[PDB]
Amino acid sequence: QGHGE
Amino acid sequence: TYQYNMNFEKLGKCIIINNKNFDKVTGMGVRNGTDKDAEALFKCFRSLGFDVIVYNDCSCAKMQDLLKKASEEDHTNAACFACILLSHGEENVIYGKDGVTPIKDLTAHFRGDRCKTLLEKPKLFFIQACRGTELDDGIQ
Amino acid sequence: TYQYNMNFEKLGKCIIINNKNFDKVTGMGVRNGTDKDAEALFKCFRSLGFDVIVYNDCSCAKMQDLLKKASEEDHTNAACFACILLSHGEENVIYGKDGVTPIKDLTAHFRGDRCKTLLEKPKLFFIQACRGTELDDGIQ
Amino acid sequence: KIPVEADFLFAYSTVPGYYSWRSPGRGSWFVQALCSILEEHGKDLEIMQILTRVNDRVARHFESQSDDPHFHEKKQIPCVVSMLTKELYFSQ
Amino acid sequence: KIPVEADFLFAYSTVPGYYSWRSPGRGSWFVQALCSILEEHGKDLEIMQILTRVNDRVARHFESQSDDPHFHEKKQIPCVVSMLTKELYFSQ
Amino acid sequence: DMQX
Amino acid sequence: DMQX
Repeated sequence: QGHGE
Repeated sequence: TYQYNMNFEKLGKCIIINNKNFDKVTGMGVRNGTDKDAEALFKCFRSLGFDVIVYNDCSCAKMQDLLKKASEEDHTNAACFACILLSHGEENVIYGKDGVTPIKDLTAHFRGDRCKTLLEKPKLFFIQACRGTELDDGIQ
Repeated sequence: TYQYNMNFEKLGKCIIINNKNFDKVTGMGVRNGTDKDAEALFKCFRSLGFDVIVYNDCSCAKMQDLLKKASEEDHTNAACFACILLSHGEENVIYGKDGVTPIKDLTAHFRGDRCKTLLEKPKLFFIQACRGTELDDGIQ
Repeated sequence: KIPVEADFLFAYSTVPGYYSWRSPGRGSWFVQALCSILEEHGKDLEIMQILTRVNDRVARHFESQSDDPHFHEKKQIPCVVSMLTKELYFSQ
Repeated sequence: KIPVEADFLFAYSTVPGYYSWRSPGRGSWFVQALCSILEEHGKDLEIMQILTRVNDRVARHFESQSDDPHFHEKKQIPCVVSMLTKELYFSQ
Repeated sequence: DMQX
Repeated sequence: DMQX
């Protein structure tokens, strides 16, 4: 996945 | 890369120890409400893909054996391991129906040198229990 | 929102306690290599936007007082607080040149009820110190 | 060669030295919260993100109720101890 | 109301009951790692992502060397304790 | 509420 | 190396 701010 | 490899045929084993009733000699009261917790936890961890089994009112020896045996199984095709403990407790220790046992001893069974098949894989423990008698009065 | 609000006049204060030399009575030796650590840490945290302050060879009394006064300062315009501890240590305690003091008492100064200006703001503590004498032999 | 203590994560319902609350009719605070977050984001959030939202829910949505003034209106904050070496996701 | 013990994060160089390693010439392992990761990602990663990478670097990159057989080729793993209720980013 |  |  991709941590998204 | 930066994430644990979850590409295994099995997410993993999940042990839930649900302690509600304790031997009168321990002086600990019935943990009402702990059954809702265990059922709710069961559904959640099942949905994640864990093969969960629930054990009720375990003795310190039971808990120890339960985890020792689990650490001796073959986790070669599992992605991780999870254990949930619901009970009375004190600093660093947790109650069985017959007394207290060190949380340290329950978990060290999964050390990398004592469970080769879970090496480099996550070992998870969720502990619902007191750790002393301090009260957090809060603030606004 | 799921993130700490970082819209403050400043990122915050970063206190570094670099304990290298200890009184003979403690049986503790010189911590060679701690100056490099403090240097690298300070350059690193200043670079992050922190107002870094470095204290050296502090007594237990100094560390307590120093952190107590920091907790009494006005943090209203800061996003967070950071404190780094470099010294000798044993489980639950850290060494001053003086002797030993509980890590819990040092950090307690910033609890929500004893430092209203940092309430709801992250309070970070990085600790480089021993916590016992057990050795990790490793595996594989 | 890796540390024998590596890759463990302890998610305690409360911090060291403190009590842990449990409403007899709904279940312990920590578990009610853990399950809400998990049945909602267990498969799309990293473990630490999940446990962090759990800390928040426990600290915000709960407050003790008791006819005993000493145990009246108390609060709780969970405690996550991670020795994990990677990010953990329950999917794919 | 909010918990008094809330919003604290303790990043310990090692786990309870264990030693922590330091190289007289390069500094302690934990500090070397912490700085190394902060220089590259201190401004684009969340605090837990950083510390987790720190755990991984200390665990894989370091092994002790000593003339005393009792203290050589030993390992280390840091310990992160989080009471944080939100995600923390040093940028923005 | 009770304590554990 | 040494121990803290």
